[PDB]
Formats: sequence, C-alpha cells, structure tokens
Amino acid sequence: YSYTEKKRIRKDFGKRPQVLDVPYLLSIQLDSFQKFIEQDPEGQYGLEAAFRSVFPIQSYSGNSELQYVSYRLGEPVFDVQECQIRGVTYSAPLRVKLRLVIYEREAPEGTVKDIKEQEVYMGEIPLMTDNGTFVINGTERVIVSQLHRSPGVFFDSDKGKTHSSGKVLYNARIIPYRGSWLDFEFDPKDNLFVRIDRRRKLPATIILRALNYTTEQILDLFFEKVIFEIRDNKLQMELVPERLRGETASFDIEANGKVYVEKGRRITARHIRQLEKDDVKLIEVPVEYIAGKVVAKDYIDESTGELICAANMELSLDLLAKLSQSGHKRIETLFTNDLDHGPYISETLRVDPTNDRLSALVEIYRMMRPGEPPTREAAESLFENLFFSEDRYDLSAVGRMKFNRSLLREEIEGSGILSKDDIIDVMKKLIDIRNGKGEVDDIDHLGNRRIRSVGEMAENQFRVGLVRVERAVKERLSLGDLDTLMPQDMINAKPISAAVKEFFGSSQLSQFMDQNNPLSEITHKRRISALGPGGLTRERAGFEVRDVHPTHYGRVCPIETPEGPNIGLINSLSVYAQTNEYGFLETPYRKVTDGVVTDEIHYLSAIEEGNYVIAQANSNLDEEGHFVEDLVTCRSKGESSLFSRDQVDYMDVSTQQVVSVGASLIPFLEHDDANRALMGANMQRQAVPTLRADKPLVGTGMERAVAVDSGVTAVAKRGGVVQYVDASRIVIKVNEDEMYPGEAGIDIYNLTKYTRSNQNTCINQMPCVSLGEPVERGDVLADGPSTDLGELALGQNMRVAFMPWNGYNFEDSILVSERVVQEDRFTTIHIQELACVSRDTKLGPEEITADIPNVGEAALSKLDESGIVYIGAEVTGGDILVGKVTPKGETQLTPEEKLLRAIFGEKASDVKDSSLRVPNGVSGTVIDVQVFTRDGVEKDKRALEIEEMQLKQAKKDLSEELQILEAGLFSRIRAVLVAGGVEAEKLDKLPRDRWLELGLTDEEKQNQLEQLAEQYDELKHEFEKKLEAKRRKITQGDDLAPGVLKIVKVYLAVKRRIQPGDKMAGRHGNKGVISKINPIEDMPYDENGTPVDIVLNPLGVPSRMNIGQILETHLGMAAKGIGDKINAMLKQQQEVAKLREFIQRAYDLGADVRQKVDLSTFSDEEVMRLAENLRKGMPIATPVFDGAKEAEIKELLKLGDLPTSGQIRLYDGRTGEQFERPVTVGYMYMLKLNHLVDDKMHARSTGSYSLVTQQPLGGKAQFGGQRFGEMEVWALEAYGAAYTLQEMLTVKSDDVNGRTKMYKNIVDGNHQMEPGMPESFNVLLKEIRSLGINIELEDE
Amino acid sequence: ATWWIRQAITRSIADQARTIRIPVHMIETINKLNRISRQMLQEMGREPTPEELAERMLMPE
Repeated sequence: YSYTEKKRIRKDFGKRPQVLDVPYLLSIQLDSFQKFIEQDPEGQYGLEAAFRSVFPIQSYSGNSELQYVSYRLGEPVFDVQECQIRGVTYSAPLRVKLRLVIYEREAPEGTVKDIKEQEVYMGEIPLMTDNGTFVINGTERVIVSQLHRSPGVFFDSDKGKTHSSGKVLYNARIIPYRGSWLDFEFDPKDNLFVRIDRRRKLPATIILRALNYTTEQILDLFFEKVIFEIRDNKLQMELVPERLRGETASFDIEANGKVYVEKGRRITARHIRQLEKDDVKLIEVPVEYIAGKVVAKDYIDESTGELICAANMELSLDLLAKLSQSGHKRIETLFTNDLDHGPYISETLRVDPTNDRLSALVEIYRMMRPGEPPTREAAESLFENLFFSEDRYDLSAVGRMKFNRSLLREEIEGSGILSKDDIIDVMKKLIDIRNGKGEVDDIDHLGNRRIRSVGEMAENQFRVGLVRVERAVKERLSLGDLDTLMPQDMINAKPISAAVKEFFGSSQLSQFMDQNNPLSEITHKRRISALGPGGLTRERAGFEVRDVHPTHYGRVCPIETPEGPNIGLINSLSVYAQTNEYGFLETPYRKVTDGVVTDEIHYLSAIEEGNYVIAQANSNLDEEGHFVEDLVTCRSKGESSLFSRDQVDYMDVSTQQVVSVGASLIPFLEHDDANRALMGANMQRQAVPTLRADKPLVGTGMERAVAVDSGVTAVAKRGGVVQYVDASRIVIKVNEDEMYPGEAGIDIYNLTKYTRSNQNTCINQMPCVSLGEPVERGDVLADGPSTDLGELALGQNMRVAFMPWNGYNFEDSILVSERVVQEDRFTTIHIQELACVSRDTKLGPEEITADIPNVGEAALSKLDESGIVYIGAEVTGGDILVGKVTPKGETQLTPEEKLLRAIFGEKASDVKDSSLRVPNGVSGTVIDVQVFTRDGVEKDKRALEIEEMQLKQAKKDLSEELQILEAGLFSRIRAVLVAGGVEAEKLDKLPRDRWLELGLTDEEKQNQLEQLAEQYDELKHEFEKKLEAKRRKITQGDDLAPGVLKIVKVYLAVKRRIQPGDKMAGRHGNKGVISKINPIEDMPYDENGTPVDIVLNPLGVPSRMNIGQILETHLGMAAKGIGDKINAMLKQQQEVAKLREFIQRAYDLGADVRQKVDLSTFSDEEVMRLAENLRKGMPIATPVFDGAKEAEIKELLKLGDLPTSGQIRLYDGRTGEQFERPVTVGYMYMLKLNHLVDDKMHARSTGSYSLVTQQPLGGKAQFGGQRFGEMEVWALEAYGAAYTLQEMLTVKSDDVNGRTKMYKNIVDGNHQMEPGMPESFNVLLKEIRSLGINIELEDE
Repeated sequence: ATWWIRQAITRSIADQARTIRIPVHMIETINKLNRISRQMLQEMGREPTPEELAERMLMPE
C-alpha cells in the first residue's frame, strides 16, 4: 500500500474488479492547448497550421511575396503567481521568422533582387497553467469545450411542413468549417432546389449549369437510358428485364413469338425471372406508348442540319414521326418510374428558365447580390470564390472525413475545396433518399456532434487575426517601396493580439473559474457547452437537442446538467471519455475474443460503437474471463436486449463509465431518482470549504482522484524523505536514484496560505506530512482548501435523526443543534478585497493621507501615518480603511449655512473626503495590504515599508533556497568523497568552498567536483543576477490605468458561522434552510445521553425518492459504530494484537469485495497510526452502481453492536420522555452551500436613484430597491388596494417632489402622500414627442 | 484630385467621427503616438512606457 494510503484505508464495498484506472481528469484541456502550441512539423495543428494557412502572401502584382519560416514562444515576463498579484495576463510573446522575397518583373523570375529575413513580433498568446486554466487580467479563467455540428454533409427531412399535404420533404446541407453553406431541398411538387447562403430558392439544376453541364450531360448523369429502335415495324424497344419492377402492363409484351405478360395485369416477379431466363432483348412497343416519355439527348435533322426535338422534352406521335423521317433509327428516353426513379431532375430542368452557363452565373449573381447589375467577370469570380477558393472555403480534415463517410467514398482525406464530384454525389444521394434507398441522419447523434476545445478555438481566432494582417500586408506590398521594406516594418501586432486577447477574455465560452471547491474547479474544466460561436441559443434551442440520446452512454453524463434555461445544452464529460483525433467522443471497452473477456481496451466512438454488440459491466465473469449467465444483457444498434455469450463483441470497462465525476461521488446513486441525483450533483459543486476538512465516512472511492487531479493539493514531484515541514513550506530531500546527476536533489513546495478565490473563499494549504518521514512520487504533501489527507471533503458528517420536530423541519427546513455551532465545524473563512484608487481630477490629484476632515482621532486610531490600515486591525462596518481626500471646489450653500459659518466662524475645508471604508454589515481582520504606484510618483511611507519587507523576505527566501540546495550538494560531495579518499582534519575544517580548484584521485569524485566548481561559477552568477532580477521586479513601477496615481488593495477576512437561513444540503439532492440553532439540552438524545446534531424531516424522502440518503445514513451509523469500537480499544490502551484482530475483522467483511487488505504486513506502528486515524469512524467506499447491499450494511451494523434495523429509541430532550416509536439515526454527510443569508439579506429605506428614469437603483453598498413587477401590480389591483399601488408607483419610486416631500412628512410624524406624476411617464412623453408625434395632456 | 480628396476625407474623419470632438492638430499628435508606439512595440517586444515614448517623439512626458 501507498504511504498516504497506509495511514487511512477506506473500506471498499466494490465487487467488480477495476481494470482501467481513471484517466487524468483534465487531459482534455491540457492536450488541446498543447496541440495549439507545440510545433507540428507535418500534420498541421495550431500555430503552424494557421501560419501555413495564411502565408505566403503574394503581392497583388507578383513582384514580391511575404514568406513564413518558423515561430518561437518567448519566456513569459512574470510567472503565474506574479500575474495573480499584479493583475496582468499570463502570456508569452510570439516571435515569427519571416522572409520578404522581391522578384524583378523584367526578368521572368529574377528571384534574387532582394532577400530580407527578420524575426518579427506578432501578438502575445496566453499560456495554460499546469491545471488547465488561464490567468487573464489577474483572474483565473477557464474556456470550456464546445459541442457543435461537425462539418460535412447532413441529409435531413422535415415531416409535415405543409401539414395539409402531410408529405415529408427532404433536404441536404453542406456545412463547411469556414465558408458558405449549400442547401439542396425538395418542394411539395417534387422539385429540386438550391438555397445558397439561405438566399432565395433556385432550381437546383441551375448550379449544374454553372459547372459546365449541358442538359444532355445532366440527364446522362442523373437518369438511366431507354433505347428505342425503329426496327422497320412499330418502335422495337431494347428491354432490360430488371427495370420491370412494380409496373402495370398497358400493352401486351411479346418476344420470340411468345407472349409473356398478359395485358391488363400487374407485372409479377415470376414474370421477371421468366424474362431473365428467356434472355429477352427486344420487345415491340406501340406508338401510343411513347406520347408520355421524354427524349434524353438533343436530336438534330442530320439530313439538313437543323434541330428537331429539344433535350428533356416529351415525345409525341408527331415528334416521333419527324424523328423517324430524319434517318434517326436509335432513340434515347429517360426511365422515370413513380416508385424507384422519379422524374426529379427532369422536372427541375423543365422549370429552370436558364439555358446556358452565363445565364446561370448571372442568376447566381442576382440572387447573391440583388440590385447590382452583373457582368461576366464579376459573376465568374463570385461563383468561383463561393466554394472553389481555398481562402473563402474550408471543409477541414474532419469535414472532408464526415463528407466521405456520408458519401460511402473510400478515401478519408481529400481537399477543402468543393469539387464537381462532391456536389454531384450530394445531389445523387439526396435523390436516392427521396426515392427510398438510404435514410436521413439525426443531428443529436454524438457521431455528428464534435468537440472544439480551447486549442482549436484559439487557433481559429489566431487565424482570423492573421487574415486581418494579410489584408494590410497585401495593400503595402502592392503599392509601397520594395528595397527599403523589412518584414518587421509591414506587420502590426495590434490586429493579431486584439483577436486572441478578445477570445481569452471576452468570449462566451471563456469564463471565470468556479473555485468554490476542488470538485467545482475540476468539473468546470470538463464542461461541454453547446453555445457561443457556431453553437445554439438557449431560447432557439429545440427539444431534441436537450433530451438524452442513446449514444451519450459513456461519453456525456446523463445526470449532471443545469436545471434552468440551460437544461440540456450544457452538460459534463463522462468519466472515461476522450476525444478522437477528429473531436468525436469515445469510450473504452474491453475486447471479447472467444467468450473470454480480454484485458486489452479499445476506445470506440459513437459510430463504430453502433454496429458492435456491447455487454454490460454488471455481467458476472469467471477466473478465465468467460461470462457465467448464458444470455448476457447487452446493447447494440442503440437498443438493449439479451444475447448469447459467444454473440458478444465488447464489454464495458467499469460501472462508473456512464456517469460524470460529480455524480460518481454520490454514494448509492442507483437508489435515488435521477431528478434528485441531478440536483445532488449540481449542489455538490457549491459546497463552501469549511474551517476543518473532514473525510466522508461513506464515499465512492473517487474522492482521491478528484482531489489529486485538481492541483488544489501539493503532490510530490519525486520520492524522498521529508527534510523540513513548516506551516508554509515543505522541503523534501529526494532519494538517491531519483536524483539527476548535476542537481542538488531538494524539492521545495511553497504552500499558498490564505488567499482569495474567485468566489471570496479561502484557498489555504496545510502540510499533512511529518518531519523526517518517507514520501514517494505522487504522495499528497499538503491538503487543499477542501481535502483531508488526500481525499476530497466538501462537507462534514454529523448525527442526523429522521423525525419531525415541533415544526422546525417543516418543508425542507433543518433543525441543527448548538453543539454544531460551538464546535465551529461549519464555520467558513471568506477573504474579501477592497480597493481605493487615487485619481487625477480636474480639481487636482487626489491624496491618500491620514488627515481627514470632519473625522476625529477615534476613526483615525487604526490608520498609520500614511493613511492605510495596519495589518491585523480588526475592523467593522464603517471603519476607515485608507484615508483618501479629493480636492473640492466652491460648494453653493444656502443663506442659512452662510449665517451658521459666519456666526461660529467655521468655514469648511476645500478638500472633500472619499476615504475607503468597510462596507456596512461587514466585520473582519485586515490580513494584507497591497500598494501600487505608477513609475514616476514618489512612494509614500507605507509603500516603502511594504516594499522593504517584501524585498527582505524575498532575499531571505532565495538565500534559504540556495543554502539548502548547496548544503545537500555538499552532502553529495562528502558522500562521493568517502569513496576514493576519506579525509577527516583537512577536509572538514576547510570552508566548503575549498574544492573550487583542489583535486583528488581522478574518478567520478573529481569529475563531480569540477562539475560543482562550474556550478559555483554560474550559480553565484545565478544567485546575484536573478536576485537582482527579483529586486528590480519588486521595485519596478506598475502599468496602472491612465489617470491612476496609486491603488491600495485591502484584504479583509471574515469568519462566517452557521445561522438560521444558511442553506445546507447533502449529496442526494436534499436541500434545506437551517431554521433554528437548537440548544444542546433540547436535542433528542439516545439512550446513552448522546444527542443528535441535526434533525431532518422524514416526509422529505417518500415523494422525492432519494432513498440513498436513508441507506447512506444507515451505512454512516455503521461506519461510526466501528470507530467507536476502535475508540474504546485505544482509550482502554489495549494491545496492538487486539486492534489488529478487530480492524482486520472489520475490513474483510463484504460478500466478495474486490479489496483485500492484510494487516500482517503492517508494522505495529503502522497499525497504531491507522487506528488513530480510524477512531473518528471507519471510512467506507461504495462505488456508484456497484454499491454495498443491505446484507453487508447489516453485517457491519452487527459488527459494531448496533441495531441491525438501523433505527433506535430516542428520548425527547425537553420533556425527557421516550419518542413512541423508533427513530432512524445515523451519520449523514452535509455540505454548507454558497447561499449564506449574510449575502442574500438586503434592505433599503432610501439611497441612490438612477439617472434617466429617476427610480431606485443603488448597488455599491445599499443595493437597488425590490422590483415591483407587473404581476405584483396585478395582485394589488386584485385586492382592490388602490392607495398601496399609488404610493408604490409615485412616491416610493419616481415622483421626485413626492418622494422627498413624503420623507419629510414621515419624519414629521404625518403619514400622508402628495403624489404627482412619475418621472418615467413624462420621460415617455418626451420620447414620443421626439418621434414627431404630438402627445399631450388635455388639461381642465 | 488625389491630393485634395485625401485632404477632405482625412480632415472630415477628424472633424466628425468622434463624440467628444478632438481638434485636428491633437488628432495628428495622437496618430503620431500610435505610429511610434507600433514601431517601438515591434522593436522592443513590449509596449513602450511613456518615458521612452516621450524620448522618441521628442516632447515632454
């Protein structure tokens, strides 16, 4: 077992052996962005693809072109941490080698007239942190993946558009990655159409007329030929038997002197085999039968040279006679069956008014650019640039792949330009689907939906920037000078940087990280949205998109999704899901060969899945790997049934493969309704990290992964033995073999103490190791905000009893004891930021100073000399935090103030106070002050003090850094030197720098000694050089906004405690607003006088069907029960052997549990440490759909000598008499949500008023008033209360004279209203009057 | 014609196109700063600070 696991082993009730360990949970973000950067040599991705896509740029003439060579990412100015403090994007410079070649236009290709190579700077690109995030403007943002319609061709068909017709009508759509959509469709009269750029409908064949296709070629392409021979007697027709399906004989078919089909009957399939066996070639056809058929090609009068019958025209008797007259002895017609080969292209050609290529191009032009008189070259260029230009059209690799998949073509790759073959094939397959062979595609299928991650949208935005650049580069290359133009001259970083900086900071998909919890982070990074650019809209989204789809199984979670207006659009990646090289989700499966369930794992997409038959993870297996049941439950073609054991192709990997990471942490998920599982998964994210983190007694074994893979903890980079643990750093001395040859082998982790999160919570880290104890690679060295020894811990477990209590648990209310508030176990720290900016006004600079007018020494007691609070000062609402006073000018006062100031002789100062003070209702402890000053403004005294302290601590930190590293290095030197010459007196008494030139026997000893002499050289160079670098960074100025002289940021730290109103919840979707903090002596108490921490309603469970919370409760009471046994063994100081026996008995308990832990291999110290960690209750793992069963729960309850019914006799706390019938009591894990009533309570009597409408709207301290909407106006109209309404319209909101007059009346003690007319009404009158419409008020 | 047309267009784009009218000469000075900022940006690799920008454009900070 692992070191961090040998100290607290969670008992696992899983039964199915796990065969694939969960992947790194953030690989989507990391892999995507690493594609976006890392230099692709060949298979263009990311920056290389964008450059090769735009460059080279040829000038409009061809005299010169701008050429691309390579790119390189410079080092970021400041690290992630420095950017957080300074508030600046964590980016890296992009530096692109470029070449300007200039050709001579006299000589043919006189290339060497000018060659000009120069590295140019274009844009900065933000970099991803090691945890899948970006530090943009100091705030940590996440860009969520996108699920969009994969590029390619989609055949759809709407049913009942013309509802009177009730006729399904089809359409095909070509959606390129970049470019113009192309939409073929039918219409109720079976007429094909093309809708370019959602413009007007055009007869579809017109597009073919734009591609050099004459009517003969069109009909040669789309139809099938029927041959007529005028064989000297009445229209002998060559017959192909297979064309004779499903027809009626309107004349008697006779060949070889034999009548096969009798006239008047239906042609039958027996007749067709008759004709095939008889090998009939030719049948006589009557001349009246041809009056309906249509001629294929265009037949001329070859006797004279004139035309007879135009192509695609219906033959008649006279036309047939004329054709026979002119020596035409072979005739072609079109096979137009009403069943299988409809006359679609023929009818469309017939309704098409165009007759040649130019007229079709002109029609295209007039549809695309209506009003503009088209020309030859304009029309030709427009149509060619539509689809056949590589710049304005890209189907992309995925697009060409999906296109050929929906065209059954063989080659995966191709070209991003539409061909003629492609439009022809799309038309042909749409015609097929109209006929009946093949069928439409469904859009919700996850083989037609694709994931665009951060690397790919970033690449797209970078390419858009490069286009913006190439415009002006072409403009400058065509006209401007040549020999005096370096490439650096003609590039502008602004257009490129603006594009990338708009995506990373202002995109809909680029959004503030949810940092309420380690789970909330790690599930914001696995989100998958269907909004933003190229996505849907929450109000124009349908129903088919929202509902689950059978292909979501293993790719997207069915449970976790917001339950507001974003119900189905936003959803979370499943646990084991991945993305193909084309962006399609895929899920692992064990291959099955010969019944045996193999160990090798194939990732199947959503399309290569369907045709296989996939067994389930619940299906039992034997040692060999064979199934046990004969009829294994499997699913195939998107639907499930029972199959044989040898008919099975694949198996699922784990029973948690269908759920996401947040729903994988709910225990007993299978016992809860999916409505409550949805709510539980959603609320589990908002849990606030409490003061002390406590493991869940019942978890699902997935907590360790969510904690270690969030990067909220400090995992060891390499093994070794801890050298120095501190509250704020862990120095670990690496093992010998894990140590690279040249370096000291000391890893230093600087834990991040109390730091604001995005949500004003506390990101704190606490070492969980002890000095001088071994550690291995991957071992958690420091807990995070909401972890506990490496396991996630979003909330705390406490004694819940399910029973009503005097109406204090009515309708989801929670009755919480007071022993829960005394123990400060749901107390949360809330760090807050307050900022005061000193600005240059037109009346002069504003000053931050202690001397504040109209304020006594009372308030100024806490400010230091420069006017900034001390660190540690416990402030309360209203206390001054920094003293800022602005220049003030002539204040027009009233004669009475004139008299007042001229009597007491007190003229107010010319300086107004705008000092920053704590917002009302807030207490706290100033824990940090940061001062930012321009580069050019003198630093006040406290800025200098802060600068000195930070400089000194930084210098000391670097000194300790190098001191520890070189101490370990001198240890390495001594260790190598005890080999090959051990010296006692001379070797130690020398200062350790006495090896810079001294030499000993030539082995690896002196080799390392010379290595470390060079290390002396360049590491002194390092020490002083980069120490001066940090000194410069510390003392350098700041790029503040224009007009800002200095900014002071003060960091309170509130400590919020439970109170009535704070929403709590559990993992099973059972919310609750705490109703009463009940005294300890009143809680229902057990038979041993131990009271009950929380009392929950039993009427919440039945109609909600979250039975899990019951089972969990029972299991919790089992787990804690075991702890008590162990507690009574450690408090009675019983031998390690007695504890080992009992603990071992407590692990090997389940039916046939997967886990087996053998305590014979633990040393007695390890057993005692494990027992110390279990004495608060033995934690238990209950995997999601492989849980623990009531048989095992009750064996556990019997192990801890508890009531196997899981339900005890509670006595009342107040009257002391037993509750009549037993109550269920056990430890349920509760979470304090983010809905703290401190933040939700708000009130207002009077305050700010908006500017235009003159109606309540504050927000800074006192927020805007309560909106009294239309529905409430209806309610008051219903009551008949006209006066309450009138005051809520005029004097409470808009009536200015009214509002102030009535404040005066209230203060006088007279409650009366003098209402006028609201401001918004006569604002409306002005706005209507400004439309030239004379609206007035007909006075009396 | 080109000389006069460019004059009229670039003088109107300064007289109008701004909500708070900037006088023509101040517009020209702003554009001087924009050009010089571009070239210093690509020369250095960072946006210039007003000290260096003043030093280049030859007028006080």
